Amino acid sequence: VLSEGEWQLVLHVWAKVEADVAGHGQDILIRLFKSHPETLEKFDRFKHLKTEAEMKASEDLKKHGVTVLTALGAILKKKGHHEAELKPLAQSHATKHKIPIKYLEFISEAIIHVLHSRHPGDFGADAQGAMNKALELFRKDIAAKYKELGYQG
Ligand code: HEM
Repeated sequence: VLSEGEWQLVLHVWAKVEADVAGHGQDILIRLFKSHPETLEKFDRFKHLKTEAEMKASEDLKKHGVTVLTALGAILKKKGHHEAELKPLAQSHATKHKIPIKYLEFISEAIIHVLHSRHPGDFGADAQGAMNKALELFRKDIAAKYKELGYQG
């Protein structure tokens, strides 16, 4: 479980992410798609995007960054008591979208990367470790739901 101090470091930098959810969402989805191209295949709606320039110019992809970051934000603010927020997400990413857990690791590493570039002063190693611990909790609670549904993997 994160400490209260750890949750504080997480929510403090998240409050900065919220000053521009759109730009963050963009960078994060683009970094995911460049680093792990197999991830982009899972979206019929973004599959036609071939370059970074194309991805940067797509209003829809930017609309979907907002969506994803808003969902994650609602979960972060619960500081671990995220049962009702996490249940729908896992059911859908397992049974409808077909997203292995590993990809959830990839997107985590992208989020950490982008938070670092954009918020150095608020994202030292101590905030880094705290954010990692939160995104592990996330992915740990999701995996247990996947396992329930028979999709562990
Ligand atoms: C922080 C982690 C992530 C969050 C919070 C997140 C959030 C969401 C939300 C809120 C939706 C729309 C509601 C729904 O369909 O359940 C969604 C849709 C989707 N997600 Fe994720 N997601 C995450 C990770 C991923 C990853 C890593 C992949 C693929 C590698 C992925 C693939 C999908 C697909 C294919 C859809 C449907 C998109 C569309 O066609 O409109 N998601 N996600």
